[PDB]
Amino acid sequence: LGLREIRIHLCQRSPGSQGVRDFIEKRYVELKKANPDLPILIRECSDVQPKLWARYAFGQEKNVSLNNFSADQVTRTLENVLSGKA
Amino acid sequence: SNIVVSTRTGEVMRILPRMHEDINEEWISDKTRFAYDGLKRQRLTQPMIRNEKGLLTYTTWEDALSRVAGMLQSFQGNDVAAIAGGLVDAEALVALKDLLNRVDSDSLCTEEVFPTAGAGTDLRSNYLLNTTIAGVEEADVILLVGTNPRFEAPLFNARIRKSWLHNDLKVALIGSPVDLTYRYDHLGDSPKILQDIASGNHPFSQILKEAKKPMVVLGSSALQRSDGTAILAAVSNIAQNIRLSSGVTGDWKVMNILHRIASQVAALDLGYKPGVEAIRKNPPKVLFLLGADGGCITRQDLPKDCFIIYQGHHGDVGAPMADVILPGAAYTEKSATYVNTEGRAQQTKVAVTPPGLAREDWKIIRALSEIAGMTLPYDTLDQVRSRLEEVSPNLVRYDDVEGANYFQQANELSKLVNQQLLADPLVPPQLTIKDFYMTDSISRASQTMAKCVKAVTEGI
Amino acid sequence: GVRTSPTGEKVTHTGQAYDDGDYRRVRFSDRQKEVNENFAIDLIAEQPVSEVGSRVISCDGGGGALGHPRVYINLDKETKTGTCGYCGLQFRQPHH
Amino acid sequence: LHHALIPHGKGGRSSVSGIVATVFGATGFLGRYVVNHLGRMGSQVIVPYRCEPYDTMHLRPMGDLGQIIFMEWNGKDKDSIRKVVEHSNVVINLVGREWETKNFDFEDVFVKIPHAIAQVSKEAGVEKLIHISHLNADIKSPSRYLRSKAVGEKEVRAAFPEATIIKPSDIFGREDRFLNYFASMRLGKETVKQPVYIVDVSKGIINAIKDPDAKGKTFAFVGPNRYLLFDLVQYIFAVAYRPFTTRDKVERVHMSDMTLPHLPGLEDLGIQATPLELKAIEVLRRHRTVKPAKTVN
Amino acid sequence: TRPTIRPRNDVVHKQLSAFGQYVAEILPKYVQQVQVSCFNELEIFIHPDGVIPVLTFLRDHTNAQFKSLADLTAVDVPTRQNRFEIVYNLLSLRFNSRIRVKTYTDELTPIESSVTVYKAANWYEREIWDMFGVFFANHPDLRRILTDYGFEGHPFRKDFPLSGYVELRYDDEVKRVVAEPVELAQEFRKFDLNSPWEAFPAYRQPPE
Amino acid sequence: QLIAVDEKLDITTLTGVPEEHIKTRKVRIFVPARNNMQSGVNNTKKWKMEFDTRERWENPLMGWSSTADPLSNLVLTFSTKEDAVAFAEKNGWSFDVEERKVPKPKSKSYGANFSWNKRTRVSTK
Amino acid sequence: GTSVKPIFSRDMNEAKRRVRELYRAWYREVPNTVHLFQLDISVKQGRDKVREMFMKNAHVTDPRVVDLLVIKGKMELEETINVWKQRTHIMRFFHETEAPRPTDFLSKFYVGHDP
Ligand SMILES: NC(=O)C1=CN([C@@H]2O[C@H](COP(=O)(O)OP(=O)(O)OC[C@H]3O[C@@H](n4cnc5c(N)ncnc54)[C@H](OP(=O)(O)O)[C@@H]3O)[C@@H](O)[C@H]2O)C=CC1
Ligand SMILES: [Zn+2]
Repeated sequence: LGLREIRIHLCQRSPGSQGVRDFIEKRYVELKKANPDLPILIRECSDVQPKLWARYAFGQEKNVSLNNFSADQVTRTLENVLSGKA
Repeated sequence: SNIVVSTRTGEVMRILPRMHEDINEEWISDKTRFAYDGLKRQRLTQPMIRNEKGLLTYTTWEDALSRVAGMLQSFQGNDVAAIAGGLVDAEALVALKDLLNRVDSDSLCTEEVFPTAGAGTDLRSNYLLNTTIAGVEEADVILLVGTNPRFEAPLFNARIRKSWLHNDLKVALIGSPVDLTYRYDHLGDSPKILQDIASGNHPFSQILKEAKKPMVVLGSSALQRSDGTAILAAVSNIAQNIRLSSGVTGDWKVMNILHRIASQVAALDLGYKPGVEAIRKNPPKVLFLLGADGGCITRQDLPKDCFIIYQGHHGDVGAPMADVILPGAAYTEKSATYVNTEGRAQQTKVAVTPPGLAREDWKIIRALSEIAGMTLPYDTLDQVRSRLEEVSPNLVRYDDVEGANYFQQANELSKLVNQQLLADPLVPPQLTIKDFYMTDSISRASQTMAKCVKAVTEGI
Repeated sequence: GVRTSPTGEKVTHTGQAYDDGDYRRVRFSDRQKEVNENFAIDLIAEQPVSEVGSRVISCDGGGGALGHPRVYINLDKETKTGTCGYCGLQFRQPHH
Repeated sequence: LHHALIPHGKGGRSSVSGIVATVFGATGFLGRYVVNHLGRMGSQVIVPYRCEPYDTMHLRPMGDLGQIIFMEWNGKDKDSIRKVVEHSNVVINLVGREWETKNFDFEDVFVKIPHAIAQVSKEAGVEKLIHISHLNADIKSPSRYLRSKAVGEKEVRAAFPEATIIKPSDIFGREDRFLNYFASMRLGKETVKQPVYIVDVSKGIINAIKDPDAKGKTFAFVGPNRYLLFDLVQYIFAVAYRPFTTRDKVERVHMSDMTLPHLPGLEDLGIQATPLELKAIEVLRRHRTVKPAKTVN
Repeated sequence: TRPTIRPRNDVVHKQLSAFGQYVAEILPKYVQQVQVSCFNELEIFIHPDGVIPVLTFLRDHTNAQFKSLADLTAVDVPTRQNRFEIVYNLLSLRFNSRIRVKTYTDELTPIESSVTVYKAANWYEREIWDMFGVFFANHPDLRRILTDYGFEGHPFRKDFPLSGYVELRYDDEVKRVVAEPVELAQEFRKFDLNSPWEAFPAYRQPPE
Repeated sequence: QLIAVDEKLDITTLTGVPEEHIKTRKVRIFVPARNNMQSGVNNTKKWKMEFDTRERWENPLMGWSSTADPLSNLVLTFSTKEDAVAFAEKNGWSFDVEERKVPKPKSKSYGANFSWNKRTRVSTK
Repeated sequence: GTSVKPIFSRDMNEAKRRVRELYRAWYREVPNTVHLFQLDISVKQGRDKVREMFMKNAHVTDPRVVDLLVIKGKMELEETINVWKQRTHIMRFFHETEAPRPTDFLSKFYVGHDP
């Protein structure tokens, strides 16, 4: 049940990743202060919809699409993942 | 650097440079050219275990894999750990990461140290040569901090020399006054010079202010010491002052870090923990040595009857202290992915097959996972690279160097901790040419490198 | 200069000999191993160094067109002797 | 593992399997199949022969260049056995004779020669030894053939404690004596036979060589189906389209095959024994110019 | 020129050019190109649909009457969309002249058989089918002529390996000759002989 | 007289290639790099297709180099990248394509050797 | 577009009709081939081999490829019927002398580097 790491894959120029870019640029630093020991890996896609990965205990992984999401939408997704609530 | 491997009748004959304008142009270093002699000596060809006398003896693949799998099933979580060497590909790295994650182990470490404070490896630009090798030709001022580019990155230093010769580039260094084959300004040796420059008292701060394309390079050797976090914070402060004063020139990416080993950037991209502090803080009972020959962890740092598995291609400092030896493949014997100090992913090709019973590294890890019941989803190289794309999608873009710059976020996150700098001069590990030839297991097993060391030590 | 391996087999001029644990020695059981008894390195070592009072001389291996391509050897260096890269013959200026 | 003995290739004619096998009695019926199976996968085979070379000529195309080596020997001299088994890691004993000669009776063939071979192989450092005896071999057998087989098995086990003992039962094949002996007659109802195919026995020997844990085990190689001799001979004559060896062989064919449930068989070596019906036509087509026999199990 | 250089023959060159123009004018439906080489060889490039008409005209016309089919073969060029080119070499005894007709096809497009024009083409088209896999329509009996029975593949294709895929040996267990995947005791040594410093400037290609 | 069928070309079932030499192979489509031992560029004009390297072992007799794959010496030449890609696709081969590397144009000036105030001035010639 | 010249079949239905005719001919010929070549296999296993050879090409969706395969199979049948083949050519379809190659990952890992 314990979350291990979070991976955020956003494309550098695609308009589908505009919300994720805005989210990162505005509040990734605050999210990182809130979770100083949680690794949040930010990587870049190419011609692929934005995606968010969460790794749990014993190698369990789940992914959610962040395509066309605003900064608030991906934010709420991250609090949903971090708190464990669906 | 791109190379051409000449083979005949299944034997590597020589190494030739392959032209790539952005990385090495037409040249390779002497070590790159002549260290292939070490691929024919001190090679690991068969699986090995310990007999009743405590000595290493030959065994089959099945027996060694079962012996490792039993110990893997016996322990879980924090009791299992892995250390990756300087010549490990992304395929083996992701394979080992997945295998230890199925055990609920996150103590995946590299021998090379990078400060994890603040952003750490979360932002890719925090540990990359953001200006790129080709970008040196556009800079007007470059500052080197705690590094010896001549021996740590010979082609990067060659590019700097070319820019100095043709573009009238201005070069300054903080550290030991090493010979760089071009004139530079020796600002000094103490790390407090970084703080003085960031504050604004040093005239080189104003020199950087007037520069249209300033560039600041910090070597990982300077990060290997205990002041790595503080040194990185000081260099980031200098870069932030440059950005705030001179304004936004554009996508110039002043901040830079020069890496020394070929496996560091890929491991950091995959989520490996830089340094070996986690192992010392939480000693394991099962330890994986994926080509780790740095001597960072010995049996004195481990609990009694710790189980050590060494996987690699050469018999070196990491082999004799292991309980099970798994013979792997060298870079010339596999199609493997490596990411350079620029963040550019490149793949090798098979020139010859591994000798004896040696196997591909990711294949060894996948077979071990199947033996232990924790079978991994991938079965072929394409599926391994699909997994790599799942973890870090930039690892399958095989010539892309472009990437997002997150300097502001990392700089802001680096202001949390305020570790102090020590009063110890910056001394790069390679100080003269004699320290350049012997760096890795392949180089240490090369007779040509030994001849070069003997010649530079005493000359005729 | 044929030497004998500790196993007992003759060591050829290329220096190779099957190891003690090598199964490939079984091919020589009830038979013999061909080794050429004339070692070229020793035979060319027995040749005396030619004395010539010229700074540069040529060697073609003897016999004219029946030898090797004609090459010129410099003899300015007194520490060593000039050696033909084809035939192995040695040449030297009359020092003192 | 002696790098030169590290397997390479894809298990073909010019591959390397890491097996250096000395096959005593390779000039016989089972020997040709054993050598063929060893040589098709690229192994080094030493063929020791006491017979004229012309009679060994048929073994030459069974391996690649240099992979089959012939050496003279005789069972009464230990030096020849030594020089033949110096460099081998596998020694296979296939020496046997169904009749006695003025120079060799059953004792020399089945006790003295196997014991000498086992002792010499042990002294030479051979890793594996596979010895062939009979299924119906026992100390109190009426026939001297099976008594000698049992004594030789005991002596082989004594000299080579890690030897693999294989006990087939009435091997049938193209050159097999058993199918041919019955069809060349051109009693029953109380004796029972369980013949085994030649290729099955050869593959069992090869797999026992491959098997790491089959070191000191004893195997019994028997066929799938168990037949009464009268019905088996009737089936033989039906397949051959025909109207329906001094004292020892008639006694051996008059006594019923034993059952060894505790002894591991061909199924433990990953081999499905082939029924006699599939190969009987192959064996007996040449005896000419469909109603398989009933089995008891 | 000098006595080490092959002499030219302008009269034959002009005659071949004139006859190529003549043939191209008479059959504009199929003729795509006409060429005359420096060593006086005339080539006519035609559409595949015109194999029978062009060959019949060249055999039967009073001014051509190419009554002999010297050779018929194929050339494999993998870089072209139409992989194979079919080459017809004809001889005219009446006028002591030779002509060449080229067409093209791929793996799946059949070429009309010319056995009605030349009876000699029967075995040549069979050989082309065996070596390249080019199917000829309305052939009297098209089948392999050179390869072994049951042989798979077409060896004269560029992408066919030199030593093939299977090799033969005698097996004593089955008492017959069997086929097994090829395994070389010594691999064929590939030699890189092509040198840089281009040799013939007259054939230099545009750098695109 | 014309089918007008819409389907990608596939001739794997007609080439006679064994099953395990189609799906497990990885061809490389590339322009060969210039041999840096020489300055000639005539060997970097065309596109090449080559197969992945397989095992080579030592023959127990003669110590020769033995192989078990038939495609170890097969190299194809193509005019363009698209031709090679089409040929690889229609033959059912998985391929990797490498973009052509061209030496970028450079500024050469013999007069820069004898420079009045720049570092390009040579110390010898 | 994509207009191509037919070989024998304009569409897939008549291509499958030719496939079925070839299958009928091979199925009829199997017992005669088994008897005439003195094969040690049974008629059932010969027909199973014919079915397997037909099923290896079940993925083809191009009528031209299908009718070329039919042409090749008809050449194969002509070779078999006229006794141009010998017993070795017929028996080459069964690969009796080839040792089986295991499919799983562990076996391939143990035997060598070949995937
Ligand atoms: N029905 C069967 O065949 C089964 C066989 N038995 C046993 O299995 C083994 C193989 O049987 P099989 O192949 O059929 O018998 P074979 O008669 O066909 O072959 C016997 C082999 O042993 C050699 N040999 C025999 N006597 C001597 C000797 N005095 N000195 C040296 N070599 C000798 C022969 O060489 P040469 O040609 O010179 O005579 C020959 O190579 C034998 O041990 C047999 O007893 C097991 C159950 C039954
Ligand atoms: Zn000379």
